[PDB]
Amino acid sequence: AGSQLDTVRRKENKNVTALEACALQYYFLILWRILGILPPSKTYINQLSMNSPEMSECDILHTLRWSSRLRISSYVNWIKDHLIKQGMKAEHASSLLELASTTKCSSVKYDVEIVEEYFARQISSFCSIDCTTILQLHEIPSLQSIYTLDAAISKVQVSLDEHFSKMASSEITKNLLPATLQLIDTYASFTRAYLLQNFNEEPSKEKLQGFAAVLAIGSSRCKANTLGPTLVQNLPSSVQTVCESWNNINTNEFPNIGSWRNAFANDTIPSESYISAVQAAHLGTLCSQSLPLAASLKHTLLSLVRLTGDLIVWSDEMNPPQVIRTLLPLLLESSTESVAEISSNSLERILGPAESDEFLARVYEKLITGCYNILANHADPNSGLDESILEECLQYLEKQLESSQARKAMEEFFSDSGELVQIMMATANENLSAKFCNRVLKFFTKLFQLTEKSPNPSLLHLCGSLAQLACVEPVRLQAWLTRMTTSPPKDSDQLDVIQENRQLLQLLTTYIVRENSQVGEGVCAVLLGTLTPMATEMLANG
Repeated sequence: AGSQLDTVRRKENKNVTALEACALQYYFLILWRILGILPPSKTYINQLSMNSPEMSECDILHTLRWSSRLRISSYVNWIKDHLIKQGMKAEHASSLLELASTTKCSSVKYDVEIVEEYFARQISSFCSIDCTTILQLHEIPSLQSIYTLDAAISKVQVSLDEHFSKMASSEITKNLLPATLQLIDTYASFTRAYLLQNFNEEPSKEKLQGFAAVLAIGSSRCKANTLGPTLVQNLPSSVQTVCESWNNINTNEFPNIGSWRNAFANDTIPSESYISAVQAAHLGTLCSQSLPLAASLKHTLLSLVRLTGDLIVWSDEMNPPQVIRTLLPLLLESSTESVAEISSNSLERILGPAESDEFLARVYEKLITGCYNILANHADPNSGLDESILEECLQYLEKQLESSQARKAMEEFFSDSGELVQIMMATANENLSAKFCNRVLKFFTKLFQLTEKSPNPSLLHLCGSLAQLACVEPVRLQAWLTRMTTSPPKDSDQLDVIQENRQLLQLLTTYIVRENSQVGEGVCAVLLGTLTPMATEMLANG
């Protein structure tokens, strides 16, 4: 009851009033007590023994509650005596209770599999969800699914901890890792969707994706990124304030690690009380009018990453690089910065120390990929990205050239995708400032010079990359050459900067024509031929 009210009022772009939020909390807290004091009925004990239905109609939690109860005999007794009163045959009762008890490791498995199936359900429901694309603010799940999934983790986790300490299963975690892994990435998109779409219009999906890419590149956790935070600040003050409000929100309301370990002031099974406190914190976020749904997503995602790290601890069947890929953006992003610390821990686990090459290798590679994405797929002003961002990382890109390790990482990506060419091809965009042209020219200038001052294969490979420039759109290349040479004082009041652009283009041509250059002869001719019409025009129009 009242589970889709938030989905509805948020669908109508309306904040659930405190009265309504409070009512939802009041209602859930009451029915939860009632379900708890009322003895489990025969049909439902049979279900706990059969479970043919997927319990889609809000029965997943109740089940865990009663299983935890049954684990304890007092409850076994209480429930079995109620079944005798209920009118169920006494021996039937005994058998059911024994079957529901799943004594031995079967109890741990019973828990594992139920949470596994809830995971599966959630994943499948996510089929409409796009992992690498911006999700509509309606694709975000209701707090119901958020807290239910959060409660599901709150259980598998504790149960497995217990099992492992007792052991002091591999296949049990072998199935949990993949299921959890997908959810994290999916909920990561939900956190972004809740933050991105929240941007105040006073925003175009083009602008929305621009802001998304910028805040992703932005990383303020673990290693001190000197580019992501800068671009995050560069974001419009409005967008910047939205991001600040998102980060201001925390998961402190929800009980943290160790609370159930402290028995949560609860006898028998304290995990049930921990899950109840988690639901109470979810309802408290609902009362708050500040990003309530994802405040819960922020916690659910944290719990998911915690469970993921737990699973990584054991071999399972996890694919090390794949798990690294999932935790990589989680660390390098402002929307999922909540788990950025836990993702860094996961990387220390699989990549190694935060100063280990692998770790740094992934960090910087992803960083370049993002910068590049902003340089080529966010150059258009429609992305709503100020020119400051592109030029800011353009300097960081040169900084990476200086770092031999980062230079090699950039070299591999740039040489394989001809990204260097794309940078000049992007420069063709007339919307980009003449300063962008100037900046681009230095970058390549310093690529060629650094090669001359200190020759190495990475630099040889970027010149092999510029050989791909030989094969570019002739019109686009000319359009780019035109922007570089033609000096209109109407738009470019800084003709001196236009002249610096001309000089740096001359320098790059001289570098490519050098015998030891790896750009090859084809590129030189390509440029030469394209300039011929330009020259002719400089004589035709005088």
